[PDB]
Amino acid sequence: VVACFRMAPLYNLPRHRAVNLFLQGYEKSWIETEEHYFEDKLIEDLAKPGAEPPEEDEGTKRVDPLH
Amino acid sequence: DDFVAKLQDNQRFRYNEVMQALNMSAALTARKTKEFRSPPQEQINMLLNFKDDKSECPCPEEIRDQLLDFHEDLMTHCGIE
Repeated sequence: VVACFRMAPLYNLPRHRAVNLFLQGYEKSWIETEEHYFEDKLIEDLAKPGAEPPEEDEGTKRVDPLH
Repeated sequence: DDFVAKLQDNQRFRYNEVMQALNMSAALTARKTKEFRSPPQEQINMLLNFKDDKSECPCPEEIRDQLLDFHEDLMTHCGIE
């Protein structure tokens, strides 16, 4: 355990190395774990036809963005 | 920059008073210094693990709240509230 004690904790390390370690740890622990639900809203918005009668196509409706 | 600066200072302070307390407690101080024995990546992982409410991290309250506020600001900037 003596070698483990001798191994430098974060306070001994220079500031830039600690900053990089914090960046990686923050990424892993927070940014990846942060999850939100938007798929249903996005799919519905893409599926909704946009002003087909106002659009002067004079034919079959244009394929929706999801299509 | 500033967050890790204060985190390193508080780790220094905790290391110091644990170093004082090992004399009173020999069995507990080993479990406490497992934190310092672990590699720096693992140390910063558990220091940042104060997300959610498992409350096993040694990070103090003001330091935790600072990162929570900055994360909220970053989420607002990203547009996900």
